[PDB]
Amino acid sequence: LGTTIKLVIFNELSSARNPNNMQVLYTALQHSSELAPKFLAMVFQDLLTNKDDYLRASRALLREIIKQTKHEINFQAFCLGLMQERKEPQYLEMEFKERFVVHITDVLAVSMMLGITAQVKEAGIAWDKGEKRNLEVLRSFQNQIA
Amino acid sequence: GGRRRTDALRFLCKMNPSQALKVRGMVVEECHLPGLGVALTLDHTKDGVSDLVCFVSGLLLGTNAKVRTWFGTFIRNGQQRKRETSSSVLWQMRRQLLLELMGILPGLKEEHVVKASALLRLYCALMGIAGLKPTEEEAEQLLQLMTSRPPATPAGVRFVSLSFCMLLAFSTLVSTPEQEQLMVVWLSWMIKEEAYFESFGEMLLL
Repeated sequence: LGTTIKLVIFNELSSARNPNNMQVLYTALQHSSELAPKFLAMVFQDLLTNKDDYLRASRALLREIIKQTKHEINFQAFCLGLMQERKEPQYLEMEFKERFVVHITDVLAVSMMLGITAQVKEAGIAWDKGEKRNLEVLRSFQNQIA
Repeated sequence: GGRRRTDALRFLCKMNPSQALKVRGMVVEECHLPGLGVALTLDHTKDGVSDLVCFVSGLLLGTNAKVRTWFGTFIRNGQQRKRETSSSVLWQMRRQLLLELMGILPGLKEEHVVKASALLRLYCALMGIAGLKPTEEEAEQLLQLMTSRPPATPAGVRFVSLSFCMLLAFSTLVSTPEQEQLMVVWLSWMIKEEAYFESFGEMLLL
C-alpha cells in the first residue's frame, strides 16, 4: 500500500491515466483487501465530505468494473470496513453530513439499475413458466447484508 | 377493482353483443384493460382464420409501438398469474389459439397453408416480443405444425421458411428426443424436396 500511496501523488497530476490502471486497481482490491482497501476506505471517507459529486462517479466505476470482472467482490473487506474506526478529526469537522447519505442512497439506487434489460423482463415473465431466475444479484446482496 | 370493471364491461357486452367489438376498439384506443379486449374477441368468436389471430397479431405487429409495449406487458404479467388456471383470459386465448392449431393441422391443405403461416407468425410475435413461454402442449402442437408438408406453392415456400426460422429462433421448445427425430426427418424431407420453384432451399443451405 505504501508504494501505491507514494505513486498516487505523481499519478494525480499526470494525465496518462487510462482505464487499465483502474481495472488493475479494482482487481487488486477484489483479490487482496489486506492493504489497498485499508487506504481506499479512508480515501472514500474523505471523498464524501467534498463539495463536488465525486463519490457517485467512483461508486459507478467500481460497480462497472466489478460487474465486468465477473462479480469480483471481496467478502472479507466488509469486516475490515466495519472494524475500521473513523477517529480522525478532519472527518468529524465536516459540516455537510447529509450529503454523504444522499450520495450513498443515489449510488445504491443507480447500482441496482444496472440489471435492467428487456431480456431480464423476459426472464421475469419466464419465472412462473419457463425457468425461475433473475434473482442472483438480490440473493448475493442478502448474503452481503448477512 | 380492475377485475370488477372488466367483469362489468363483459356483462354489458353480453347484454349488447353487437357493440362488443366497438368496446374492444375503445379498449385499444384508450390503451388500457387489454384483458377486456382479449375476452371480448373470445366471446365474439364463441370462416377466415379468426378475429383472435387478426386482433392479437395486429396488436403485436402493428405500426403503433405503444400498443405493442402495452400488450407485451399484458402478456408478461398474465403469464405469472398462477402459471395456469382459467382465472386469466391469457390462458383462455392460449387455449383458443391451440384449438386453431388443431383445426389447421392435418399433408397440409392448399387452403390452410396461409392460415398456418399467419398463425405461425403470430406465435413468433408472442414468444419473441411479448415474452410468452409456451407450455409443453403448446410446443408439441407448434412442432406438429412446422413439420407439416405444404403442397409446393409459393405459400408453401413461405410457410416452410417461417417454420424453419421458428425452429432456428425458438429452438428451446423442442427439448425432447421424439420431437428431435421428427424435426430431423422433416429436415431430410425438406432437403429431398426441390420442386418448390413454383426460395426455401437457399435459406436452408445458407
